[PDB]
Amino acid sequence: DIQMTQSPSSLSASVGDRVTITCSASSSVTYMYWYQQKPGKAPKLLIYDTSNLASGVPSRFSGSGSGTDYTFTISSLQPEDIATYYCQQWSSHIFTFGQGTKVEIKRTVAAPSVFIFPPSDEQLKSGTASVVCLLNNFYPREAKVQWKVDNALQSGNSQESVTEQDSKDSTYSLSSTLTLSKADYEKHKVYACEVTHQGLSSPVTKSFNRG
Amino acid sequence: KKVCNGIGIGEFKDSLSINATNIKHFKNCTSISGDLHILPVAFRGDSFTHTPPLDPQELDILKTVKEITGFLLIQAWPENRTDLHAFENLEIIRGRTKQHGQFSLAVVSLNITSLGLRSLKEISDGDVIISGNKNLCYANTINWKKLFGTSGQKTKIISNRGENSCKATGQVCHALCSPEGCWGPEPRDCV
Amino acid sequence: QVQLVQSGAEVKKPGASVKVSCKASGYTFTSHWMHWVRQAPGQGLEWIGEFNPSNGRTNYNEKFKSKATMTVDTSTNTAYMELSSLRSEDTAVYYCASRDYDYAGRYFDYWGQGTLVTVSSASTKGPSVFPLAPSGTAALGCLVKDYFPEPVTVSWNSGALTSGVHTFPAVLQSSGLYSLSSVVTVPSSSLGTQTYICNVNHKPSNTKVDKKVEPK
Repeated sequence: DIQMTQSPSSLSASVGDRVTITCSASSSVTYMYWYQQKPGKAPKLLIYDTSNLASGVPSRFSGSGSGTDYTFTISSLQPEDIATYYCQQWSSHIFTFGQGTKVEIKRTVAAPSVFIFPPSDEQLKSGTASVVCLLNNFYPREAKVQWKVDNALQSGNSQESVTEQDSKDSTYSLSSTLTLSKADYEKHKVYACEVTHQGLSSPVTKSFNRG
Repeated sequence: KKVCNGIGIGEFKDSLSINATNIKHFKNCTSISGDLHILPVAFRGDSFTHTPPLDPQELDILKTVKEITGFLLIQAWPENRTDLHAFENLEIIRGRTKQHGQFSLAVVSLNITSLGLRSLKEISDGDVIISGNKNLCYANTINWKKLFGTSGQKTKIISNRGENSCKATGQVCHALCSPEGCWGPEPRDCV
Repeated sequence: QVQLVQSGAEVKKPGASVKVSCKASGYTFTSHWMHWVRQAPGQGLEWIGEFNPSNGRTNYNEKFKSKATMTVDTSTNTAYMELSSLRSEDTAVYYCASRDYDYAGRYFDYWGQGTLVTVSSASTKGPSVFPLAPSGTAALGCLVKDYFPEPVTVSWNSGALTSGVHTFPAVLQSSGLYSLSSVVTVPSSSLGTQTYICNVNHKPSNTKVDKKVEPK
């Protein structure tokens, strides 16, 4: 019966900066909670009742507001504060969660450590080849992996995923994988990828030679 | 079975407490649509409101009350009566209305030594305040949760006869008790 | 001390049920209300309800009264949450959480690791694990290809090495099967003296594998 409007959806700010996340309410609300969910981990209660800092939680966290208006604040944003934060209200026997606010750390430009993995002989026996290229610890998250087999480009044969912001050094990581049939794989030699990144002056190319 | 207007609701509006004048209007009652208020003024009586003091024997009338739809508030209670006897058969409080919007059970500044709410199995909504009852023991030993309807329900059971002096003066769960709680000393008090 | 160990993941075809367990270790069980929160993937948290494991009282959120049913077995400190008429929309991480107010007045709050439930019209297949051999710093890893459903576990040596591993988000292949990679960055010095093993568990298929990753 009570309906929460949390805001904003996302938020980028620097280490030491002040992070404030409002979370509004339709009718009036007895109790207000604030949870923190780090990627892949479960929710963690930081503040209950409105302002009561859960046990152990550092000073920089707080939560205020009265009526139908609640604010949550990290006075001095630390790298380990990467997560999505959720408010919940308890009123007349039922709980209700807000939409979330992804908090993300802005840092200095970082250049990706490039690595290049050939298919395994075990995998080749089977009938399929997997060429894995790993861009390692870089910021911002924007970047391109361009697969080039024997000097020619590749499309619709390659997938990738990017990790979340590292909780310690605020950087990302990317694993683009190129897939060919064990057959198609014999036909060629020299497999590579060109890496365009901000922190990169000239597109780094990593490769090997078999096939 | 019968449901009666409580204090505040109906003609019992404008009247601060259970007292001489109204008490009798609770004869043979089962459920109480409203709140129960037992204030200092019930025993002092009031000149202003044209009201005789209560014969604390007449509290024995409350003995048939199983349900209270609103809240219970006992701020005064017979200095020599050591228990909440009258409410022995009280099984449930709804807390549909609440003292300060919070408290459905309020036992403050009494001379009770046991609580003695032997039949109370459900507080449906509202929190429990048990304060300043200088000689009250046994309250701790029970599992209030077993009596509760939400997470949101609390117990501000503060500032009584410190649990220490209890065990010291031997005021703990009688041996016969399946260690879940006490409402008083004797066997007829295992929660 | 306080721990909530929730049942393994499973896959279900629409219409079926599922009883998700939650073994509460580390505290006096009959003392705290047990909650269930649902998390749709890439999405926020929705509350399903609470259970008072001491008296058996229950509070559901509107939407879930029909679907979910909450039960407990105090004899073995374990709370259950069973889902009815299973729909493509029930695919999410189901968390249990002991949330409550202390007699002290303070709040009480502990959570499970969550149990993933996938609703789909497709059958469980375990993965095949292929090394990614060593190339200052050297990077190696594991490729956990071809399985369904999510999730898979990847740990190194045996939760003994954790500095500088990146286990990546799985990717649904054109085939209809997920594939994932876990990589570690290490001193190229160690390559000689050190063995590197990945520990892959895909519980839904009961496939548990350890592949040594060597420079070849």
